Amino acid sequence: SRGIDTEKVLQICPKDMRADICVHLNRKVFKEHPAFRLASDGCLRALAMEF
Amino acid sequence: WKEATLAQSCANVRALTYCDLHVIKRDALQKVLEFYTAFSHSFSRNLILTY
Amino acid sequence: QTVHCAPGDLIYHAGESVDSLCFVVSGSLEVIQDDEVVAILGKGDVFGDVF
Amino acid sequence: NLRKRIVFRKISDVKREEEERMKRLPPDHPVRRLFQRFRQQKE
Amino acid sequence: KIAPIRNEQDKVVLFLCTFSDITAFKQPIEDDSCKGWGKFARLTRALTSSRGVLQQLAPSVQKGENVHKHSRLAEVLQLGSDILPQYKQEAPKTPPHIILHY
Amino acid sequence: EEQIAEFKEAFSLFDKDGDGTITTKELGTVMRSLGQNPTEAELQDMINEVDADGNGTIDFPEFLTMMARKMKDTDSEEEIREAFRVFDKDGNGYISAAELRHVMTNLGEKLTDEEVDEMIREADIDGDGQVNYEEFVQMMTA
Repeated sequence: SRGIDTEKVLQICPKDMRADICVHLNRKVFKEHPAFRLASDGCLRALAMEF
Repeated sequence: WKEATLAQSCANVRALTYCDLHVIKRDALQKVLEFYTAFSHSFSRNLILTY
Repeated sequence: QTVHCAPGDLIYHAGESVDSLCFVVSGSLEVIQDDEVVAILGKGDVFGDVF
Repeated sequence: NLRKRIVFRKISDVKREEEERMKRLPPDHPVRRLFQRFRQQKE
Repeated sequence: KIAPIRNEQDKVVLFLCTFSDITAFKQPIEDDSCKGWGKFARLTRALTSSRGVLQQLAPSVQKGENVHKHSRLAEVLQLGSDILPQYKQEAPKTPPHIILHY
Repeated sequence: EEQIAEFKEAFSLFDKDGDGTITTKELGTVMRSLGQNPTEAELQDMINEVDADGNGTIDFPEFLTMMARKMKDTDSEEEIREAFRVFDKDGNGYISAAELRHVMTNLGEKLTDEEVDEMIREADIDGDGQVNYEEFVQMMTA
């Protein structure tokens, strides 16, 4: 991890940047698992925020 | 979202190789799922647990 | 609360829960509905819902 | 008002619909059931 | 093919059964199908793994059944190499003629 | 209807001749490789029956008809596939508001624009303006 805090890096950026960064970080599950293939933008972001 | 109650774990889970996990708490998932009823109506049908 | 938005940044993505009245004080924003322009907001205008 | 949304049609869409109509069911039971269900819901 | 794997504590814990398809290369048997050739085509369509580079030289030759079984079993017999860890905390052993720098 | 697209690889693997159809030399090679030695006249009549043209060349529809006959898909799957085919005028597997209006007008059960929009959004799950296979079957299940 070196000298970086993921929580602090996430908190520095604004809300939309936070949402897109989290969506990218959880893309591995999101694109792969078939249960998420019918997800809208709002629910996808609201889940990526908590994952 | 179906049980709506907590249960004791009935078996141990142990790591074997360097793994990456994506955990989500029950409360946030339940809140998001109940907010997105249309999403839930397909999530419940499509998500089947391995164990 | 005062929020500075740079050009290109989204505020309310489609399907996200809306929970905040916001008054526009400078610059200008636009609303996109189904990849079309349906209204344009300028100075001294508020958009949200009647909570 | 964000909660309310407007309904509208596109000029290209209506032109394409008119063009298709210019070039213009007994076993359609599933869609007959769909239409009946939609009418019941709208009632 | 069945090959159980032992354990570091001198015991057998996990079984391992492998699978292979020889439908297109055996006696044709059908139960209920529209046509015999249709059933044959359906049976042959499931043997892509066998028809690939594993036995791709079969059409170029004749009487290749005497070696197709050996070719199929050669890959399966290699599972003893993966049975060496024996479901145990095996260390990352270094390749030969290499000395670790620590 | 889209599941049959995977048969192209199997057809290419079987047709080692590479002339666009199964050749007699290729059939002889494959029977010799499989080991069975049936009658040449038997294979000739079998290939003549299988091929619609019957001129010694095996075409894609010749195997396609047999595959369709032997598929024996579910009745519900067949019905929903037929519904999708008749509902999609372009045949691309996508349903739009224009297509919905067209089929409604053709059937005569015309509805208001607001009603059509509400029907579209009832089946719409991702909220961007598309009707999917899974969306429509989920609507129909209830």
